[PDB]
Amino acid sequence: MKYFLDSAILEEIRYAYENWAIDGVTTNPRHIMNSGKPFLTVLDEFASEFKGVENFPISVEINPHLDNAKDMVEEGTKIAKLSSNFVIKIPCTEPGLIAAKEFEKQGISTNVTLVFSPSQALQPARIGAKFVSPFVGWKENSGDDTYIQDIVNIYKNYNYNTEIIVAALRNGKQIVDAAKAGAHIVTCGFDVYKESFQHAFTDYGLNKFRNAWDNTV
Amino acid sequence: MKYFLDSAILEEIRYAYENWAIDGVTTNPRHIMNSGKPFLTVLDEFASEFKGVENFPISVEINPHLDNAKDMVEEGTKIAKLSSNFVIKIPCTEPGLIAAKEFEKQGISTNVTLVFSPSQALQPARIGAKFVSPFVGWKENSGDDTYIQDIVNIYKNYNYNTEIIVAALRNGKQIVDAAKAGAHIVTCGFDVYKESFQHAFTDYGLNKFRNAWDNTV
Amino acid sequence: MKYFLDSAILEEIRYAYENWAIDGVTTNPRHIMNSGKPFLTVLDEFASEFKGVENFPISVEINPHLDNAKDMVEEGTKIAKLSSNFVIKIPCTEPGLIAAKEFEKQGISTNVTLVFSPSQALQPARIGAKFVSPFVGWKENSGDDTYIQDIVNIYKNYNYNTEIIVAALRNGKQIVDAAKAGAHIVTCGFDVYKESFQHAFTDYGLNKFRNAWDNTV
Amino acid sequence: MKYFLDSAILEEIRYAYENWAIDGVTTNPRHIMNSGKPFLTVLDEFASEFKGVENFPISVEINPHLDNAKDMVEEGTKIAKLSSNFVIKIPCTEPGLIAAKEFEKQGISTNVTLVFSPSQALQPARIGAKFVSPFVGWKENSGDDTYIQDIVNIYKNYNYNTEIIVAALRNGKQIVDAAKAGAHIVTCGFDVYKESFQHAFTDYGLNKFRNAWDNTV
Amino acid sequence: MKYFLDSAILEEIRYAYENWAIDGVTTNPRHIMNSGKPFLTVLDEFASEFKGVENFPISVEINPHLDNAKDMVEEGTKIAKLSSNFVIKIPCTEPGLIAAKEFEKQGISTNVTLVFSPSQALQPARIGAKFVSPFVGWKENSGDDTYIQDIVNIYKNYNYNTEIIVAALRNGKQIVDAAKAGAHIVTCGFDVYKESFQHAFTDYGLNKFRNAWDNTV
Amino acid sequence: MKYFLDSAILEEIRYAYENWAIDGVTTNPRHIMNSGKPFLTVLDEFASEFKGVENFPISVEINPHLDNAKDMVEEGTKIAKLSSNFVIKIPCTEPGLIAAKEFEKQGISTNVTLVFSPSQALQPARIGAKFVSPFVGWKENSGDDTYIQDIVNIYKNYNYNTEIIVAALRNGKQIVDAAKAGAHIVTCGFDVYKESFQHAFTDYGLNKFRNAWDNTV
Amino acid sequence: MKYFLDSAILEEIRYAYENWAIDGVTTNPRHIMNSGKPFLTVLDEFASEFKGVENFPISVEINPHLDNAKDMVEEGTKIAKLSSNFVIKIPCTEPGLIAAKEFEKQGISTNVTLVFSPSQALQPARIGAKFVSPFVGWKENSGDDTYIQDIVNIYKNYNYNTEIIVAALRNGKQIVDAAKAGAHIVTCGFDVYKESFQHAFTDYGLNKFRNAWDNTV
Amino acid sequence: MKYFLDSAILEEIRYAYENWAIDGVTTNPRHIMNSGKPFLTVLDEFASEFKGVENFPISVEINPHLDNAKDMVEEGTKIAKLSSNFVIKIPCTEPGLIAAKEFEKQGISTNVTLVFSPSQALQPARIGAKFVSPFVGWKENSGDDTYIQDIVNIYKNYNYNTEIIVAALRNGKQIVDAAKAGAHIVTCGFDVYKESFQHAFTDYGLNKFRNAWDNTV
Ligand SMILES: *[C@H](CO)[C@H](O)[C@H](O)[C@@H](O)CS(=O)(=O)O
Ligand SMILES: *[C@H](CO)[C@H](O)[C@H](O)[C@@H](O)CS(=O)(=O)O
Ligand SMILES: *[C@H](CO)[C@H](O)[C@H](O)[C@@H](O)CS(=O)(=O)O
Ligand SMILES: *[C@H](CO)[C@H](O)[C@H](O)[C@@H](O)CS(=O)(=O)O
Ligand SMILES: *[C@H](CO)[C@H](O)[C@H](O)[C@@H](O)CS(=O)(=O)O
Ligand SMILES: *[C@H](CO)[C@H](O)[C@H](O)[C@@H](O)CS(=O)(=O)O
Ligand SMILES: *[C@H](CO)[C@H](O)[C@H](O)[C@@H](O)CS(=O)(=O)O
Ligand SMILES: *[C@H](CO)[C@H](O)[C@H](O)[C@@H](O)CS(=O)(=O)O
Repeated sequence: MKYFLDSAILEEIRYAYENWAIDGVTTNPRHIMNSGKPFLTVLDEFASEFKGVENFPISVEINPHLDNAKDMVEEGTKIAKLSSNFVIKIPCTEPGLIAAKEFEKQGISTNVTLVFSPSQALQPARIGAKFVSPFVGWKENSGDDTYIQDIVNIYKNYNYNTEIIVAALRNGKQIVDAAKAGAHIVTCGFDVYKESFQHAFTDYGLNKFRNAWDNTV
Repeated sequence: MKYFLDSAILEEIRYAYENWAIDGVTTNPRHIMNSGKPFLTVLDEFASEFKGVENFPISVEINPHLDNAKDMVEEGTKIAKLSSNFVIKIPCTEPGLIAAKEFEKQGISTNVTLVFSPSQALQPARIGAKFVSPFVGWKENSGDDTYIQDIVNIYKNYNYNTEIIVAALRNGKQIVDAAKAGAHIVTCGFDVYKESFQHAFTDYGLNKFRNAWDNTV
Repeated sequence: MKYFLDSAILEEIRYAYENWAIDGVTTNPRHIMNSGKPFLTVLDEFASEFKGVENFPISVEINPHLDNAKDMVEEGTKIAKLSSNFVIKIPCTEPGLIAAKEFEKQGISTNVTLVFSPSQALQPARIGAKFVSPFVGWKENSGDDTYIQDIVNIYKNYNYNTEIIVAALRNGKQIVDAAKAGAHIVTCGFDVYKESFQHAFTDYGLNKFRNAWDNTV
Repeated sequence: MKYFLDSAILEEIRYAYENWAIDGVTTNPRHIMNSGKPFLTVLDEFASEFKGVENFPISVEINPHLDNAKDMVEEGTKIAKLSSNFVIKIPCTEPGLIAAKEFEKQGISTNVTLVFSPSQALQPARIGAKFVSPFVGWKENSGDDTYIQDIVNIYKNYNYNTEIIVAALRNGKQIVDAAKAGAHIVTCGFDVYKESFQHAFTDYGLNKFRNAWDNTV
Repeated sequence: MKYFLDSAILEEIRYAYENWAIDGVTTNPRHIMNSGKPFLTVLDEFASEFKGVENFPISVEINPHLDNAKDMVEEGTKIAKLSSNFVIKIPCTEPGLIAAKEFEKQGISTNVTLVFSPSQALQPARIGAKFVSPFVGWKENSGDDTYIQDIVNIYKNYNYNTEIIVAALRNGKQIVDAAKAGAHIVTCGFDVYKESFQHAFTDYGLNKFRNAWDNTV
Repeated sequence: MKYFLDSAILEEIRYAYENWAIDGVTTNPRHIMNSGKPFLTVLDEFASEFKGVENFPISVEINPHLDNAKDMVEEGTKIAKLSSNFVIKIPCTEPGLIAAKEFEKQGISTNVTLVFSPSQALQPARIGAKFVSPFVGWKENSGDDTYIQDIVNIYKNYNYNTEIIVAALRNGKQIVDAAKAGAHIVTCGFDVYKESFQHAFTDYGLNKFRNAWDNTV
Repeated sequence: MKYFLDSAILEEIRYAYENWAIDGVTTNPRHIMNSGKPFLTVLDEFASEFKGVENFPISVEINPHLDNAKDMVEEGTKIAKLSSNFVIKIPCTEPGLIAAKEFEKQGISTNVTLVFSPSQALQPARIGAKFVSPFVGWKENSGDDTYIQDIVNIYKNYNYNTEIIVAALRNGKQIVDAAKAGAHIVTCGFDVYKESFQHAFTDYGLNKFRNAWDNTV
Repeated sequence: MKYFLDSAILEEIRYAYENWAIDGVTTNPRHIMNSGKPFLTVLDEFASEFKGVENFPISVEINPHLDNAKDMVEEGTKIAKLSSNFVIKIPCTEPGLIAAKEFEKQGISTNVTLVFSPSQALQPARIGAKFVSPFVGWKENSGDDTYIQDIVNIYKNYNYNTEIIVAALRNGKQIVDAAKAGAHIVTCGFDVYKESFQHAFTDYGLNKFRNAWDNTV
């Protein structure tokens, strides 16, 4: 079970890597905007921070305005040449799935993102995408239930190597739901991971055990 | 999981093969009528388009007026001699199942089509048919629920090699249903496959990510 | 169980009313475009065709470009003054739900349309909308399963009078699904209703009964 | 729970009425052919046999070649004028459902027969048909499972008065299935009803009780 | 919930009536054989023991060799004239169900016994039998599962007044199964009822409570 | 999945073997009576018809009046010496199970027939019977549900080699039920197998495809 | 699946071994009391009857008054020295489980009996008991449902070698329940096994087949 | 299935090890307080009692006031140097999970305790903790249901080596629940284990068997 940090802040990426053993980092144009640093700067820092680190995937989304699979393959080839840890994140669109098939044929790892149905997840798997990111939070915010188990079951039934990254996770119960389904990776913000490791009953027992220790020689 | 294009139009067969990685093509007398070209012409084009292509099955239905298993075996032998990619499509009738058994004994791949029950699907499997096409859409149009899981389970329980091609699919949710069942192949029209790759929430997120990219250096 | 004809063609509305006993008619900007007649013309014809007919709701969508609840209430008040059978169809948006609450307070029947979740369906019910149209087909085309039972159950549990019109229906099995859920109305095109009344086994039995009648004095 | 005798033989109709308390009789063009008597003769006998008997419905199918709802309404009006116990049986076709609506409007009881889906059963219910006959045996002979519970549930959910007559029953377990569903009537041949009343364990116990009676004063 | 004593011994019938509040008594030719007294003697004793007792049904089976419904109605009329508490027990056979219908029409209460299927139970209910006795033990002895819930559900769905007497019960868990189903009456031997009222954990607690009482003033 | 023809008519056994690929033939004293030929004659014909054919089991029931396991072993040894394809069919009785154990010890294949419970099926499996025939139709005719899955599951859980032959099958849906359970063989009459291969929707599609072929060059 | 005869009568042990292929014999102080012979006599007979027979376990319970694990190990060592087929049966008590652990360490096979919960069954399995006998009948007589599946599942999940002997079985349906659960052995009285092999429908079919044989040359 | 004694009393640890075959011992600051001996004394006794014993884990919780992962690693390193059987028990806190990762990297076995959710259990598993103790009793005392199966399933799905120790167990039914889930170890007090081995029906049968033994030679 892999825990990828959904963050573009290197103070949180450094902490989670040294204390929580994160297995990777996913970013989106909104996480880079909230970074406050320019996109190319965030990339240079991520490339140096994990220069030697192997098996540490760093998903980086290309220009979201790209509408042609040829323009996406040219932009994502440049970003991928900046670090061997970088995985080009492409939206699940006609030209994104065409661009993700060309990328995977050239050996550039791709993360087909913005997948909201098991039918949108199967094509990324048929073209050999390294990762497929099915989003949960967004659909829930609009009163929809969250097809995650279907994707895991389909991927397994047809022996697909594509690794599922359940995204838009907002609480540790949604981490439990992804783990109970059999999802390969779960991407979450730093605070979702911290709170998931904490429980009120752990503080209750700690107080009961701290009272006992004191009433003991 | 194989995606066969249920079309007799070579502009859609060429596109789907180069961009969607279709694994085969299924046709019926109605798809050839809608082609606007004569049957033998459509066949010559399909034979040349995929002359060398291997592992690209092209299901072609014989004369639907054929009532004798001897007349079907003579007509389907001629069609099969036109290309090594051609798979003779035979209706699930007494003389069709007798003709499909003789064909399979002579090494001519057969696709027993128009199967609407798991009892009609088991005989094609007992005679070594290469493919069995259980239809879904038709029964649904007449208010019937769609036995697909039963066929998959029976085929698996008795280790049958016949590959199930769920046919008459009209939406990507019916593609999800076939994949969740464990069907080997799903045959669908070009537009059913395009829409199955698209979602409104992908366009919503794309707009949110395009706004962020713009408010970023 | 009400069967509303999802059509803007008066040859199909007249036939379905005299032969199928349709209980109402729903239209959308795309059905009026396919009519080939101007919007106001379609309305004048519908107003005269059912001038006296009572209990025959005719859902008519207002300008889809309207972005303010004040502009929607002014446009839908004018359309509603054209016939007592007309029910203003408003999209499930912030300004649509604000405009549907003002309309319902003035006694103008409203059909809150484009609802794709049970959370989007509950607010229309809390403001006293006459109808709420949850769409099925669209979500299915994008590989999503179709929350219809949840809306029926919620509406029932909280004794809401809003009538549910399952929309975007494409086959008679989806009519069976809405009826099995307990939906009040189902809106479908003329051809979806015709095919739903037909079955191959009815033609099989008819042939067996026609052979018997002939072999009988 | 009503038990209608699916027979055109008056020796079996007379016996079942006096010993099994049958509540009605259903006939089809094939049962009249097997009678060996002309159709009008069978009708005259049925009309006299139950001249006074009230609440004894006798379903009689009109010419199966009738293709127009006007020709069906003229033929079924004549048959209905032969006895007040006669219920015109009409096939679930476009012109049959149009003819069944006109018949029911004139007060002639109709039994919409050859219904093989819950979508084909709902229209007969919307037009006020007295009876709707969903067939089971035929679909089973072709390897299909038998939607009967759906029709019962739909009819109940929407408070329909149409009475469901499960037809083509071949064994007492299928009578148990219809009764467990809540079907109003079950139509079966004389032999299906006799065997349904018998069990091997009743003959076993009878032998054990006959041995005890003998070893007792 | 009624508890009928399945016994022909008046020492056990007297005890169960005064201490367990039995609501009735069922007997079969084998229980009368095991009585050791002649049939007519057992009847005279039962008639006097409960001469005035009202609402105390005493099921008495007629000659098990009777093969004609006319001979059964003559024999059961004589037995029924011996006491107003006597209920003629008739086997679920063609002539038994014909004889049970004639008996019920003359106002003689009948208990259609030896019923081993829900199809054999429905006819007794359609003819107004006072009681129907579905047997459990026999089928279980031959490795069959015991349709009891189906009969209860059918009887309830069709508002039948016939009271179900689950028979051949051998343990209190089978009494629990009949009560959980909703059966009206359960007939069991004296020892099945005694053991059903006892539990090892009641003797365990009694010992714990007897030790406490002793260690208390 | 094996399809054995439950017939004693060699015109139907020859056809089913050459066109349907039947894997064996089962017969009972009633099938031989309906043959119209003497028992020994039917056997001589079956022995010559399949003289060389290997792996073609021909189940033949011994004298049904045999009451001793010694008399059954002497009669079934004689019948088994008439052909190597013959499998002695013995009833599931005390002396039948004793005779089936002696037969199996001498290397004579036995088919323990007339099994109506999973407890009656387990003993045949413990003594190494080659086949066990659980009957379905009979129990259904008496309103009983049909323990078939239990036998399949028990046989599998305890790794038994005995092959289950679901018998008394009357429709292709009961063939689907046996295949869904995992039964090894299904024995059915010639007409049950023919109708199981046919569907009304296959004739509907055939007509739609025959109309298209005609409106095509 | 092993069938052990729960009897201390050697006429029934000899018959069941030669005709039913019993795999072992279980006895309790009550079965030896009902034998009418002294305990040591029953043991001498059982030791000689199966002197050479290998793999024929003969469970023999030690003095039920033994309260110390040391006294049980001394008494059960003596009984075990009388025959290599003897398996010391010890009650599931504190001193019984302590005595069963010492016995199993010395290589004396033990059958921890009187187990009525899955928690009482797990300890016998943790100490390497050869057999654990969970009782069913007793709990049922006191209206309790019968944890048997839990023990089978626990034993399997933790790869325990202890073989489960479902005891206190009273009918063949309880044999079916133990086999459906996956129990290793089932111990039952001679009559429970005989009746489990018999069915009324086997006698019905036998009569139908005996009538056919007679009406045949 | 391992049974660890949740006790700090060496009279109960010695007994359970020699008679119940306990596989380990877990202690908490409250068990050491109830010991009445100083913490270091309890440790010295446990270290000598099991000096040579291998594979006998002795979980010992560090100072519950420790708030830094550096202070926990220094205190738990000292305790671990006292015996090779000692396993440092650390609370599931941010600094506890950081301290448990450092400990496991240095080869010191750790038992991450006070886990009350499957999200708090997954991180201990990702850092290679030897044991994870999910608590049940506490949550139940506050009216919460007890996620134990989820942890077992997650651990299994992702092939984690961490062994689950279900803690705060209060009865043998909660031992059955942990065993039915597939938990590796269950830690319980001495009295929970004794009562789990006892049943009232074992004392009932013992009395029935003691009466029989007496009425026997
Ligand atoms: C990439 C998917 O692999 C992104 O990081 C994703 O957008 C979302 O996970 C998060 S959020 O909605 O922006 O919070
Ligand atoms: C062949 C089956 O393998 C055909 O292509 C099939 O008819 C249907 O898939 C499609 S449709 O109803 O004609 O659309
Ligand atoms: C109104 C809803 O009440 C409309 O008629 C609706 O848009 C859809 O039902 C149909 S479609 O997708 O345009 O076919
Ligand atoms: C009328 C329906 O109400 C008929 O009697 C019906 O056809 C079938 O019930 C019977 S069969 O297939 O002809 O046996
Ligand atoms: C009457 C049914 O109402 C009888 O008493 C019945 O036979 C059985 O209940 C009992 S037994 O098998 O004879 O024990
Ligand atoms: C043998 C079983 O293996 C027989 O052929 C069997 O009796 C039945 O299958 C058929 S029927 O009831 O006689 O139709
Ligand atoms: C031994 C268990 O392995 C005995 O034989 C057991 O007591 C019971 O099986 C039977 S009964 O209750 O005494 O009938
Ligand atoms: C250690 C967990 O592995 C402890 O022994 C634990 O606290 C609890 O099991 C018990 S109690 O609540 O203190 O009884």
